[PDB]
Amino acid sequence: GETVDGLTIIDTSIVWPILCQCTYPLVRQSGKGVDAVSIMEEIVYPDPS
Amino acid sequence: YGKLTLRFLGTLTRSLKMQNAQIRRIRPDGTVLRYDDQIDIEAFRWSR
Amino acid sequence: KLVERQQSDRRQRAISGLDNDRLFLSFMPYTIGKQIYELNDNAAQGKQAGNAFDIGEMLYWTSQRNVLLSSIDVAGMDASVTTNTKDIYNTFVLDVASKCTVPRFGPYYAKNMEVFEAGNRQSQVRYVNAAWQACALEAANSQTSTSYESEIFGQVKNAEGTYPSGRADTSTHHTVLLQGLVRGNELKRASDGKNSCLATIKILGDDIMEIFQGSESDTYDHAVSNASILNESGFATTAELSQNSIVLLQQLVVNGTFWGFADRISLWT
Amino acid sequence: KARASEADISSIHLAIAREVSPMFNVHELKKIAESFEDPSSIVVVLEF
Amino acid sequence: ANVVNERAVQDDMQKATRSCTKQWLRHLETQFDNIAVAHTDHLSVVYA
Amino acid sequence: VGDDYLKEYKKLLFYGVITDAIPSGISTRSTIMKISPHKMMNPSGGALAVLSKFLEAVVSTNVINATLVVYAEKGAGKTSFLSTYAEQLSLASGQVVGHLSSDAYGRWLAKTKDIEEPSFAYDYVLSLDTDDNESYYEQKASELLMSHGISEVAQYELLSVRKKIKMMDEMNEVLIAQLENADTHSERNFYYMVSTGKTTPRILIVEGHFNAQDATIARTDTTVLLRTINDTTQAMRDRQRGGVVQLFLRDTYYRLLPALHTTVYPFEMLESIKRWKWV
Amino acid sequence: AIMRLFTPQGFLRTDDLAIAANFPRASRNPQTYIPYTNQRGTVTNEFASRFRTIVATLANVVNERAVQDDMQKATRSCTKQWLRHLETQFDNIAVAHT
Amino acid sequence: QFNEVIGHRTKSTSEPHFVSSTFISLRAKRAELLYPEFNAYINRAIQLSKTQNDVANYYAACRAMTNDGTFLATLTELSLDAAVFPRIEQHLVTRPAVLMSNTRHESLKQKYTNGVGSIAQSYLSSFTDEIAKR
Amino acid sequence: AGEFEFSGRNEKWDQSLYLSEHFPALFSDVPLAGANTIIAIMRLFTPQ
Amino acid sequence: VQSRTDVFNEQFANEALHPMTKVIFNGLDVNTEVQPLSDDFKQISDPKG
Amino acid sequence: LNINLRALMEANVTADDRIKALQAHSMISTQFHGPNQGALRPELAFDHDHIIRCLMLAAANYPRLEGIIVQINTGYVASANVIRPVSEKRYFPENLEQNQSAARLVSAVKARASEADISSIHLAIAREVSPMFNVHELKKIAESFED
RNA sequence: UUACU
Ligand SMILES: O=c1ccn([C@@H]2O[C@H](COP(=O)(O)OP(=O)(O)OP(=O)(O)O)[C@@H](O)[C@H]2O)c(=O)[nH]1
Ligand SMILES: [Mg+2]
Ligand SMILES: [Mg+2]
Repeated sequence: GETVDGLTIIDTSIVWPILCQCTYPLVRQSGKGVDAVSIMEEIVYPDPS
Repeated sequence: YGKLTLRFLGTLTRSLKMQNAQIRRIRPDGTVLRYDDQIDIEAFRWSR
Repeated sequence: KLVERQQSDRRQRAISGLDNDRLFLSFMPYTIGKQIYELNDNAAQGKQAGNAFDIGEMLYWTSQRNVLLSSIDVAGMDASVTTNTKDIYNTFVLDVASKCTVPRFGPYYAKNMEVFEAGNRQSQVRYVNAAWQACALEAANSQTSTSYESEIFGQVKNAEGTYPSGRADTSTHHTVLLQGLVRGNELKRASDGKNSCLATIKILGDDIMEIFQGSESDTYDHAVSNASILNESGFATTAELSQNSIVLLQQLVVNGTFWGFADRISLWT
Repeated sequence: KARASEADISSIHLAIAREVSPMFNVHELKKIAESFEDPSSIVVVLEF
Repeated sequence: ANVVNERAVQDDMQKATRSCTKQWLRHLETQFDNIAVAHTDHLSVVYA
Repeated sequence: VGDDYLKEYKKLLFYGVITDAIPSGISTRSTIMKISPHKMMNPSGGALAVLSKFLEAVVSTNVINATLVVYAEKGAGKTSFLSTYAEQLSLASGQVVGHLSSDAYGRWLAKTKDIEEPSFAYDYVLSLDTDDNESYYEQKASELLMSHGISEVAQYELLSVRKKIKMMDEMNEVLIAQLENADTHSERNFYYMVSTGKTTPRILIVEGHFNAQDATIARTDTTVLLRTINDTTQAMRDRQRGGVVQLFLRDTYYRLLPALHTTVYPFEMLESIKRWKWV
Repeated sequence: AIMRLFTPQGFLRTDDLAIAANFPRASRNPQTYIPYTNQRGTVTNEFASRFRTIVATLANVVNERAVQDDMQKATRSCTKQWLRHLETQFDNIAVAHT
Repeated sequence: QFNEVIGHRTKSTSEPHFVSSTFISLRAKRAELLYPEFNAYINRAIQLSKTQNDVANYYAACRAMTNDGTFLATLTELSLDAAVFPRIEQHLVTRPAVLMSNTRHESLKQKYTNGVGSIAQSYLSSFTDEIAKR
Repeated sequence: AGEFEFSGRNEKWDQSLYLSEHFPALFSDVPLAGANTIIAIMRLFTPQ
Repeated sequence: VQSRTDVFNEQFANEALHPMTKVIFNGLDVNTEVQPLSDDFKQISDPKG
Repeated sequence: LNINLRALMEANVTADDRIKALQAHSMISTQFHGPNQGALRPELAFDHDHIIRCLMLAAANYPRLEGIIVQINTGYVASANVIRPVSEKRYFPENLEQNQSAARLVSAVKARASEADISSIHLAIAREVSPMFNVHELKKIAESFED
């Protein structure tokens, strides 16, 4: 029960913001989003360092 | 209307090589068919 | 001619009362920049609610975790818009009007103009519609100065290059612009390997108000670039941000509570 | 009401004239983003 | 009308939503009869 | 037929339109191919009336110190042009006009960078420029071209756009240091006190190179944009002590001067004097 | 049959770039679990079509339940309008997940 | 999401490390630009405040000390310099590559090249294909 | 020889394929044994 | 000899279209650096017994 | 001083095998090039038997180590620009919240929907590949299954 | 004596 400030408590809500109120990079085309048409994303590849 | 027409098109011509330019049908694959006597018009046989 | 109107706490401010024909050239940039409002939420709220729905956005994100909130006024946003900064709205109003087909609009008609095509020598006649013609003329022609007849002096005239804020598009030209600069930042930051980490942003020009999320270091790396690109756009953003503090349309929201600003309603002036 | 659009005089005259015009640039469709989710989505099929 | 009939009754929607759909499908019937007299007499001589 | 471009150059500048997309590319070594009589072209009802505001504010005794602001490129050849348009307006108005000759900030600030109280008088400004005093920006530009080491015009062609454009961005930051505040050596103080102080003429004509000098020139409702019969970058390889310093700054100023004002076409200002009804 | 709907749609991916990097792993074969497959070059989405056949079961469980409590056609059809509204919002975002 | 109150939590307002550096610069300007009794009323509200409700008590009350609601009216020749004079804060904004121009050399179609505007048209130019149907 | 060679793949159409040897397969007007509903809807797109 | 792209009025319009990024670099384009995986050994010069 | 040298030279791995530690901590099918320093720049191999043996003492004596590992994994997700929140709600289709007969439904969607925190969505994604040192447990969903 | 959203 040693919680790590909200780590072990799993909230299975958290599929409703994933399903609705989030914009994704590969959803912002077509889209389908708050783009509101088609615009761009230029996918970010994060650095290893 | 001529110069206006002439202007409209209106500046690029020097891309196509015009060495022995003929008018031939192609296959939808992309090979140039020969002159077929019974499909093409008479004026496409020898582009004079 | 310079109309003057004053507010509760701002200094004595002037705005330009345009006649019907100078109002006419600004109208097609007003109608083009109007339809971005229905398209993008974040081109945002008009104040029809009166009650809690004008703040029901700001009451929610302040109630959340790991958020820093910035609320930006640029300082003076009539001045700053030089003619060159004004041009960023002019491309958007042009580039809509070419793909469109508007016949006649007013005292125009879709006709056959001589158009120079850069990297062509020689004029080649495109077909332009009336929206195109009108917008080009208005964009070209723009006189900005306000001229006030004085009882002291003869006729004092403002040195132009401001934004003559009465034209038609005085609410869209500062909305469509700042929407392009802050949202366009998270394309440019995504273009070179940095994340975006910005949630919903509400722009009623000039009042910018964006909402960030992540660690306390990630959001700040974005919060500087939203300042620094507005700093390099020729704008004096004043400076405001905080964790749990947010303002928009002179209505403070904090901690999930609503603070009033009671003194702005002067009962007796 | 989402599909139907105001009857601009300029493009009804264009769609008639495109029918017997020669096609040189290959035409392409406006990107219709519909779902075909509800049984009210037959309006797109009646459009076609 | 029979295609939208099967899709409405497979997914058990209202009696009124199926009726107000089919009342719309025959409002396009009335409007098509009123203008086909003008298409097939005056548009068709222009395409000729 | 087939005389050069410098023979009767003065009449062609006063009355010509080079109907070609800029860069047209005519030069002082260019000759004539053919001549045919053509219709007298008609001036610009949208650009006649903007210039007609200044030709009303010069007339009325109401408006104190009207001002005409003329933007062009660095090689449009307007200091040789609007020196005689002062001579066409003052003889028609019966007043005294004087053009500030467009570089008189740059010639003057090089002379007194150092001086705590400078002389803002009108007679001191005009007895200073054209040409022997170097401009201040041509000192700054001159130092800058060196740092990305370059001294030849043909070497400037070898440089290309984004590697060039970063040099232009570096060139700007010495611009804004004279535009931002109203210090005692800034641009805003110079075009104010020259325009106010009683020794000056009633209706000066300033000329600006780059746009967003509009917050500095003062004060007017009439800013025009001059497009002469001159491929201006050809005239900067002409200039005949041009070098790269003249040609870098035309390029820098074209990056700061778009056509967001009324193009004015130098025969139309000579046309509007004539139309106006005088006393 | 309802507990068959909880099965994952993924694959057991081996850690090839961890062993060659000689990184520490607390098992013999390091086999982490990816939740869903990559979906290039396809018209339909094989992960978003799994959710089509789950709601095709769940809109029949809620339909067999609501007719047993003989409730309204209006209160039941508006539920089934929402169950296929999850279909439209799943087909949009499963392109970015997979 | 749908603005009803669902919970209460205790969330600790300590503004982060980089705005604590803006406190040192601002409190020096608080000391000299203000009347010292108005300043001493403020410095008690920093120190005495114990709840989030308590800062709200002082803030609306310190706000009405800086305003009288009087609309600030003079003759507008005095405020022409202050209000609508154009300022250039620091940078110049550069111009577009003009692609098309009509018979007079003026902007007809134009595109941005690596500026501040090119950041803006990276977002905005996507809408020109849809708004042209609205 | 005049046969129809169906591809057997599930591809999104593009107008690049309009100049090639591929056709849209909804408009084959060939009755598939087991798909007599989709083909019957495609008999409504015939011209008149 | 220039026609006509060396003039900046036509060069600036042909760089908004297809903006050039890549330059000729006949070496190896270093963009990242790597730290050692374990600072394990000290590197003294004259050892003491 | 000879044991420390006979491990640094006979391990036969170089500084060029630091690249294999970069192909793991970056995206799949990335490509690295150069510099090919060769055997003039040697290095120990990454000690496999020791680190996995001391992560099992660190997991036993320090059960907060899951907070270290997840914070690294959360920091990769938020730096990847992979899922970002937004203000627009589309939980319901066009005119269903306004519909009267579905008021029993929308009072359970909003009621569920309202709590889960954002950006615990950013956190969770880091739970689908972290180690487990504390046993996770469910946030109490007290329901009745009546309607 | 007086602007637009
Ligand atoms: O009557 C009004 C009032 C306000 N506005 C609005 O004013 C905006 C420009 O005004 P600013 O909002 O930029 O003024 P400022 O904040 O920089 O001034 P300070 O607070 O710093 O003192 C414009 O973008 C516009 O939309 C009007 O157009 N008309
Ligand atoms: Mg403001
Ligand atoms: Mg404001």
